[PDB]
Amino acid sequence: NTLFDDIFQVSEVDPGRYNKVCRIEAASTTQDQCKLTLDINVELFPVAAQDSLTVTIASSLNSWRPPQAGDRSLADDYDYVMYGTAYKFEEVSKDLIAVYYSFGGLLMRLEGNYRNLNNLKQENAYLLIRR
Amino acid sequence: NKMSPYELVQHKEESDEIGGYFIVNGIEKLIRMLIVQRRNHPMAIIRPSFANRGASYS
Amino acid sequence: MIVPVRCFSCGKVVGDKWESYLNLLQEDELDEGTALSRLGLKRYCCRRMILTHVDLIEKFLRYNPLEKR
Amino acid sequence: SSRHGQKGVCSRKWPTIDMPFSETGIQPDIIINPHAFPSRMTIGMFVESLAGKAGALHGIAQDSTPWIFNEDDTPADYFGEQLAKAGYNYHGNEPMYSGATGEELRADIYVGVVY
Amino acid sequence: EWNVEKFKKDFEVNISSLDAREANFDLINIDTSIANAFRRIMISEVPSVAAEYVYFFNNTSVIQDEVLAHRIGLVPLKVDPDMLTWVDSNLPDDEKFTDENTIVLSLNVKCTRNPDAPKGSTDPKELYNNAHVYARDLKFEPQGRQSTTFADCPVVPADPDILLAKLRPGQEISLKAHCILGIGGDHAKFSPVSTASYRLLPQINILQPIKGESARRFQKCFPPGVIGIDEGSDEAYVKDARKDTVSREVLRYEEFADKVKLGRVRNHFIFNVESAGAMTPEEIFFKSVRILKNKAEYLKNCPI
Amino acid sequence: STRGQYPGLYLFGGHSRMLRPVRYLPLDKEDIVGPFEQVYMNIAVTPQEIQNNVHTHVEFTPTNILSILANLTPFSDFNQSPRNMYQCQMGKQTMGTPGVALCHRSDNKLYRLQTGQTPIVKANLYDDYGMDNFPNGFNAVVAVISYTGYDMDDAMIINKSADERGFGYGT
Amino acid sequence: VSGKTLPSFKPYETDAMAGGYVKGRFYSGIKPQEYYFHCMAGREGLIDTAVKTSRSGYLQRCLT
Amino acid sequence: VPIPGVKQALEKKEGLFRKHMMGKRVNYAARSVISPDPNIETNEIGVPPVFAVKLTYPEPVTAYNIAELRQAVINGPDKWPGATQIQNEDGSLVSLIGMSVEQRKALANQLLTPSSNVSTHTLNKKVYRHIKNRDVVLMNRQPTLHKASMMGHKVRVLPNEKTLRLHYANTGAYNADFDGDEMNMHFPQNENARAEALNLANTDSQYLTPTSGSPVRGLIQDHISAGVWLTSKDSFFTREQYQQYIYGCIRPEDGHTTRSKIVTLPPTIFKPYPLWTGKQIITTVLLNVTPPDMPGINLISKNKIKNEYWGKGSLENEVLFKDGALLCGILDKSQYGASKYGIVHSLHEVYGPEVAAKVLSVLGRLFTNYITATAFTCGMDDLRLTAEGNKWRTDILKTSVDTGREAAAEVTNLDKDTPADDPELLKRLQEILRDNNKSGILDAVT
Amino acid sequence: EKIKLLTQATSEDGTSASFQIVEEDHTLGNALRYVIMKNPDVEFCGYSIPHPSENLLNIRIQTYGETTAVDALQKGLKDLMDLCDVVESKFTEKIKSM
RNA sequence: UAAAUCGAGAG
Ligand SMILES: [Zn+2]
Repeated sequence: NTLFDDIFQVSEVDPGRYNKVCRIEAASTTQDQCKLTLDINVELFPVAAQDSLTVTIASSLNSWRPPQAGDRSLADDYDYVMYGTAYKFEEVSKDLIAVYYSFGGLLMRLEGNYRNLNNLKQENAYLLIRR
Repeated sequence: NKMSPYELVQHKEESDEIGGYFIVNGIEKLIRMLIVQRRNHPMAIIRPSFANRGASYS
Repeated sequence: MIVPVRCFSCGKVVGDKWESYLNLLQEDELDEGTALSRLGLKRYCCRRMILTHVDLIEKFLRYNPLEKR
Repeated sequence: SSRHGQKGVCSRKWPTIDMPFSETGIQPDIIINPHAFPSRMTIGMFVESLAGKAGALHGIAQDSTPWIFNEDDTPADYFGEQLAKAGYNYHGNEPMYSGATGEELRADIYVGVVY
Repeated sequence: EWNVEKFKKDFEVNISSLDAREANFDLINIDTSIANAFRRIMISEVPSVAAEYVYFFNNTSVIQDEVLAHRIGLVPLKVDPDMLTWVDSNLPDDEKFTDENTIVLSLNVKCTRNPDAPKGSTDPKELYNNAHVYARDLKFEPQGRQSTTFADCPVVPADPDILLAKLRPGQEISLKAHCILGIGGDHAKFSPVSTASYRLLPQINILQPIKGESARRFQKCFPPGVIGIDEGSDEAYVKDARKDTVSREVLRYEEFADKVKLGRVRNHFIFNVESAGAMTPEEIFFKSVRILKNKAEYLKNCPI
Repeated sequence: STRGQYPGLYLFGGHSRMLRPVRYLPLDKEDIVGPFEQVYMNIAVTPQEIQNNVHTHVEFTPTNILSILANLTPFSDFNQSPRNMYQCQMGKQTMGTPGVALCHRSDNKLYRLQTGQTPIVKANLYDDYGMDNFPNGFNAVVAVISYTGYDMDDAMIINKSADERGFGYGT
Repeated sequence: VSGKTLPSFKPYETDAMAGGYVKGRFYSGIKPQEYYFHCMAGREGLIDTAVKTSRSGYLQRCLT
Repeated sequence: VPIPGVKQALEKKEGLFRKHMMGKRVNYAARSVISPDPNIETNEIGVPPVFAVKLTYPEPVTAYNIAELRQAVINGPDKWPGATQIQNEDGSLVSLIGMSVEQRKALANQLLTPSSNVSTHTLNKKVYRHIKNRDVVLMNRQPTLHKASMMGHKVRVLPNEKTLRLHYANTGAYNADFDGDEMNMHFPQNENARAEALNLANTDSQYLTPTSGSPVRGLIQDHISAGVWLTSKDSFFTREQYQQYIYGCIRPEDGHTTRSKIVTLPPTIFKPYPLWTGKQIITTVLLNVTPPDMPGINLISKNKIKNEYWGKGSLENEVLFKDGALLCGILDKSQYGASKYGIVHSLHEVYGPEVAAKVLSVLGRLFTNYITATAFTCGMDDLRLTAEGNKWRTDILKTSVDTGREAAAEVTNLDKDTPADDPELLKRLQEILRDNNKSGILDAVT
Repeated sequence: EKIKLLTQATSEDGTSASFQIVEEDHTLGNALRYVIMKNPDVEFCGYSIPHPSENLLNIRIQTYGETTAVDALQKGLKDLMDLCDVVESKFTEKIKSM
């Protein structure tokens, strides 16, 4: 089931001496407190500055196995799906929680109000990107 | 000594055989050049071992 | 000593192209590159086979124990 | 050994099908690790590989007596222009493919002709 | 669902040239695993014929016997490998060689001075008789029934101008060479391919239009038949990507550093097979694919 | 000089002196100089570095300060000096060509390279000493690549097929 | 004795290059004077390497 | 010059105490030039067939042994594994060298025949069998400065060449290159010395040097750059590549893994198509080598490459293993290699020495197979500077045209800007040169 | 004894197995590995050379159930044979034209 | 079958 949903405006895309991955800084359009930095390989899911991305963190998609015909998942509604682990939590200040996810080495930092991010635990999670 | 390269080849030696070495018991030897003091020039020497040549020795 | 039968790197037979190479350099006033190209040696692995051969065997052959001089 | 003090013993006679092969079809007869140069600083071997490939391609011989080049006319520029006028790249690299997997290697491979 | 039918529908061969010593063809929509297997089997596994053993009776020349035998083993013989079987190592050296698996060559050349040599001559052809020994001097001696089955195509070196040795008067070479069936993975002399290799098809992607004089500069950075200026408008296009090596000279200029990408069509291989002489490259490739198929079949039919 | 070497004019013409040819800048001719004579005059290493009123000689080439072996290494001014010394050490230990009259020698031990080659990259002095009469090594296609895993510390890989074709064979 | 670091340098020349400062690099090569100074340094390094090994065995022997 | 006496035979080196008592020459020892060999278990030594034919061990024949010893006697002295001699109970030494196969079968069928003599009824025969793959060997390279320069390796016999093949990790302690370096293999001839070399002189026990507790084992040259490339963020591997890389080093038939089935990980990227990561390759390598019924490793460390070398906002300088999974950072020399508080050091401290050795072997094989498919090269392009870099270098070096003169003016106590040919400056420079102490400060200031 | 099953790796179920083949290299191994990785039932497939100097190859095959590893190996061998057969047929057809 | 001394090398 879903743990987090939002829409982010991408401000910058810095390649950082990588030919496939990029670091994306994005600010939420609904809550001013929600910001997100995320490493994504732009070889598969290319992005640009001033791009609106629908970002969803989920607990599952309802071991691993390559998909067969007629496989139902929550990944169908999104374009770019990564799988990762949360490893760090911090408090920027009162009423501000920053959670750190690692998707096989690709880092994501998600900062937002603790009530919006209360569904996030220290567990495996799927990050889904649309548009 | 003054054999041409053709004559050197005719006498089994080499096309461009060079000398400078003796043959002793079938083994080729040479006498290495040494470095020695320059001849006929008095050079000032400050050597501690001179003091070891005896007492009252600078 | 004598020209190799084959190029080391790839294995192309180049032992049949030494007298031809010398004749191409000798009669026709050619440079080494054009003469090698005319012989069909494209890759530099084959080109340095005939370009850099020294052909020392001739110098060996003048010392003949089996014939008087 | 080479003429730059890069001595070393043979480890395995690599079968030719397992050696990397270039876009021209050739495979090297010598593999020397790139991790021998950084601490030894034998750049003469790099420039000799460059000059050897250029000379073998053009069918000429290049003189390598010291102090004929300057800091203005670097030998890399000279032999790179010679290589570029023959088709090969300026820096002496060649696109090679691994003889085991068969896929192209990550980057171009530095290969030339050395004594 | 990958299937042999889908590959059969997508695979395609595009022959660019065909000769008696070289075949340059193309394989499209095939994985580099199978293409590399074909390349390796061509180089190392398709059998050929070369002089394996050498029996010397006299070598008074300036070349040692081991080097001479090595050279005689390194000369390709123009004999179709199908005409002889395989020898047995476990068989004794008496009966190991038969008329069905071994071809006998003989070399008996004795040098002698030419008395009629022109005065003041230095050429070793006017001076001596049989001064140079060539591969064409390797006489073939058919023994047994091979005197009949080889009558239509006698054994003769593929390159007869190979210079085996040079002689001087009094010096002579008399020897026999037994040539057997062998593969290139045992010794490099049995490899029938002078060189077998594929290359990925270069791919020049013009990201942004290079219209104008710069196109001439862009055309200059590739071999001539690769980049062409459009006839209608001054603009560059990829005329033929097979005619450029991946030299990346365009990458050395900041003018086009951001206006082009170089890649490969990583399922499109250009195979260039140059043969040694005993077989045609088309038959070499056919034998390679047949060898892979038979290897898989033998593995499949063996009890586990 | 103030507490320097003992002053005076000395003339030497005897045996066993060490002499080298420099270029006397006046008259643009050849002069012969010795170690004692050299430590007080200024010889420019190249005519482009001549200075007015302070240089009286130049060297015909800066490569005549080196020996034969030190002059036979290609692009010597690009390597590290220990590597040049190591090369001078190992140029005397190769399995090259000792001579062509080997049939009449009776030496205790001899190493011979069957097929040597002239270098593509060589100094001009290589031809002046007739080193082609005595080949030393072979031109080799060398890939500077970390691919095999069997050559990391100082080892190297040799093609098996090239070895079977006579690459580096010796007696 | 004359105050020259090399035959090609005037006596008591106030230059970094005269004293042994190599501005060249192994990529573009070094000048003959810089070559000579670098040879001095390399020879000193080899001499130290040879003399260091002989200078340490006796200490370990005595301790052991 | 005169004839040495009894005293002269004992006193100094080359005497009798230092040359024939404290140091002796030994039997059952070989010496050879080493060559590198991956695919060797980092605790093994690869021995040539010649050494495998000459070196032998006396195995007393027993009830559990006749299966192998009989075949060893049959194989003879020139077919590894084989036997070269038989020692009867009475001490007879029957040599198997000059014997035919039929005689060898007759002798082999009489190995475990009970003795007919009462005096030796407590004894059994011994077969001087060839060195095998289960034997241990003492490897030493001179000079033996420290004890780690003489270790014990498990023997693996190779079929091809006359060199002792050694893993790269052993080069740290032996200080050994492959520049024609040679070393000595010793074959202990009893079980007491077998257990010592397998437990006390064991090369697994020698991970940390006793000098300061720092490790002296790890991958050296190609594997470090291989892991820098493999653990980068750009490293994405398809399912076939990922699984082939995993099986290329954790073969579950040589005891390389624990679970009897190679367990993999879900891909980092699910859509558009499944991709794994190099850090995930490291993670699954550790997961397969680490024993089950035990938590994963947890390490927060650093590597040698600053975050500024990966672009803005990168955190790849800090290595983070969590629950046995690599989640950040690059594996480097400081992680695998003779370096403290790396991943290999932590695995040694937590899982024991054998696991650390196994991890070293697996990582060596993994990086070897990654370099054979993704090659590494250095060339002339790497040594160049840009036009602006050369301009900066020339501009800075042009400012050095007055450094020496200013240093001399400082030492000579002239004020400044004094021309290089100032007669007072020349006089004082000459005075400075003639002194070994003043010119010692001139050469230090400049 | 051309191809052998390693009992220290095979499972009693039969889904996981290791095969050792004599006289093979990264020529049959790579092609067979790719062709059997095409199988949707195969979970894990890999090939490994224990030592380069020994003519030994290992193939590890683990399935998802419903099919043994031996059956997967058989399917891979047959598919490799068919692949070689179709490339041979295409080459023969193209030879006739030009 | 041995021993010194000299010389040349390798790490
Ligand atoms: Zn070639």
